[PDB]
Amino acid sequence: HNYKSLKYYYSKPSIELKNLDGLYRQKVTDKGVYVWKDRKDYFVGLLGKDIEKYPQGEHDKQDAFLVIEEETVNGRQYSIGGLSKTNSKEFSKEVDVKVTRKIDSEKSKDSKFKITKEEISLKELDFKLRKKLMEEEKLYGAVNNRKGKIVVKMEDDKFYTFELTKKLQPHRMGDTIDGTKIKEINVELEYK
Amino acid sequence: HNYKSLKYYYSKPSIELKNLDGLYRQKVTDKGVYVWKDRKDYFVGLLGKDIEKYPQGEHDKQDAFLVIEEETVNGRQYSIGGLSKTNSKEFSKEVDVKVTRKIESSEKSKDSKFKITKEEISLKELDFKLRKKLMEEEKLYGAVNNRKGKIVVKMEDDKFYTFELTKKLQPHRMGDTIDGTKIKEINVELEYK
Ligand SMILES: [Cl-]
Repeated sequence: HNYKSLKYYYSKPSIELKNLDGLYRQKVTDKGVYVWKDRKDYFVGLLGKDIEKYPQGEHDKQDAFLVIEEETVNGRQYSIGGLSKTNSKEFSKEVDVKVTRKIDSEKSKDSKFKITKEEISLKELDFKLRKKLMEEEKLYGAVNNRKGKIVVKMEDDKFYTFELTKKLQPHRMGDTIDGTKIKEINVELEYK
Repeated sequence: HNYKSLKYYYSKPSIELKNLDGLYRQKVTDKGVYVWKDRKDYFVGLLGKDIEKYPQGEHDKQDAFLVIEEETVNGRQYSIGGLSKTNSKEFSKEVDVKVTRKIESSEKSKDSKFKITKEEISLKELDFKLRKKLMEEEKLYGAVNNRKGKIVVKMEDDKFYTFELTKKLQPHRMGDTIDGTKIKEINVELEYK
């Protein structure tokens, strides 16, 4: 069912690897990179426009946000996208999280969310915000708790949306945005 | 570099499995299905909307268009998308292929035929078979500059599907399918001499 796949995907643990010891694109014909830190290696899938940023060879000063998928790829644990430029300097910013709840009228309450990367993947935003919602707003706690959306709003009013009724598309996991320009996060939940 | 990867990728052999002996989705949490025919197994990734067509369990009356990627997945040869419902009966259709050359003005065109064997066909197959025709008949990826242009699959209702030749077909599109009986014409534009 749609519920089980959401619940058991977003309940998975995540690994934040800041400053990889390395990430390596072996072949121009493959769809991923070998990444490693502290003697732990993984294979990361490049299934969107992110493949264009990592040509054959090595690339340094990079971060990785991992969610270990069910597939074993090239003998390693696998994750899709979540790659980004490592911070140039220390950066930490708390943004407001407006959680509105349509029932039919509505109920809302504010919370905060800690941003720590200058350049951040949609994968990370998506996964961490859903986890926050699973823990605090009963997201995917019952078959009926799956409708709504997460909106990440920028200072120039551009925004990014995550539909809660389905998993973030793999081709969007490698997309990144300027963490320093995230203005606010608006969440709408359409369940009791 | 990009040119090299296009040549390499579209030079790969394809594998057409009509009426799979099996297609099994192991977990609702995974991103693919095990497929097999005539004692040969493979794992096919579901990285687009195609994932919604194969819930946990087994499925039959399916076809698979394979292109083996560099990645080994679950200890098997891996391909992305290319799944479709098998033909309900014998089906064939000859469709025109118009090839022009823009060098911004498209010159004289050469017309050829392309046979459609399936009722429901994946964008992966159309894309891969059509580029292989071009590599063989129009020097596609035969040199550094033979990579610009586009393949356009037009339907009866004027709606169309486009493949940019300067890059590989996006993985999230490989599993999308269209009605093979509704395919009207194939218009190709090559931006090189
Ligand atoms: Cl493997």
